[PDB]
Amino acid sequence: FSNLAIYWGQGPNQLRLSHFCQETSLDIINIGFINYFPDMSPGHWPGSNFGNQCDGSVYVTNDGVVTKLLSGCHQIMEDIPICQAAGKKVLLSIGGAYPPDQSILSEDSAVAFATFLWGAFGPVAEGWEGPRPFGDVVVDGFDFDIEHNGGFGYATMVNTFRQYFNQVPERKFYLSAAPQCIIPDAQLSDAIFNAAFDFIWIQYYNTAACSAKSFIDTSLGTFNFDAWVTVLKASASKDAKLYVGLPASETAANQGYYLTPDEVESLVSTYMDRYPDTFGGIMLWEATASENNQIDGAPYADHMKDILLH
Ligand SMILES: CC(=O)Nc1nnc(S(N)(=O)=O)s1
Repeated sequence: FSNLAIYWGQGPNQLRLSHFCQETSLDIINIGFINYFPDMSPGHWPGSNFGNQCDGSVYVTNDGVVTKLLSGCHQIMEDIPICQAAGKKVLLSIGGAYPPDQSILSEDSAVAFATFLWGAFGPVAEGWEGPRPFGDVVVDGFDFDIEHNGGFGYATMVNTFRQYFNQVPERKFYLSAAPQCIIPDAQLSDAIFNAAFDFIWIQYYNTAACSAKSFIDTSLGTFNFDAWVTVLKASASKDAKLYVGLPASETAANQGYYLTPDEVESLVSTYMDRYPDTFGGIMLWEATASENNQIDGAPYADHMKDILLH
């Protein structure tokens, strides 16, 4: 079967992560966001935000400098294991919408960024004397939701993560990317060409030229999933599965990009049929919008899984 991914962490008044860990239909949950990068953040540690989650406390560096990395995410720490017990993959997402001034400035800081995240969030290692924001929890991988400021250093980060993954062959870890629909994508086409992602979720909303809506109304633009299949072929991500990223309600993205379940089926059955090896499934922005959009007594994400399984 194909997979259903969804982001969580940035939903206004979102329910805690375990609620979605309890939702059968979800296969992958991207937790957003590591939103502050080491080159420009306080203390030069990565920083995090998970909306209404965590108690507000932050770590400080060895020299007393206040960071933006949250240290009291009790609920998330408790909930991730529930997701993984139910068979789900939990990916920690890097970037997100806010703030808009974060980037990577050198290959060195790229390596060091991924090293830091691997130590903080990957396997517990005796040689690590740094922060463990989710304690003994080990995430299943990293998602690159780079929304601003170009594509420097993300390839190096992915390559560094892979190297670290390969030193733990008894466990599988995953790398993913969320480019927008226009090729080249200013943030992620470089990483996609130069480094290997397992999953790539194209955000099929907010860009008129190629949106999922233009599949339904072809006067709007041209849905370009075919082009994304072609562009993988020269890339180091040539074996990536491609997912159709969609808004989970009317108000989750810009006006006019939401599709009804029936509209999604028409798109998905066409493309699932056309690319049975490359089509990975659906990505949803995002969990709260899905949960609040109840259709026939079930949230949007459940109807998305129906379409993928039917
Ligand atoms: C993966 C993903 O979609 N990330 C997003 N970040 N901001 C979005 S928004 N508010 O412009 O619709 S979507």
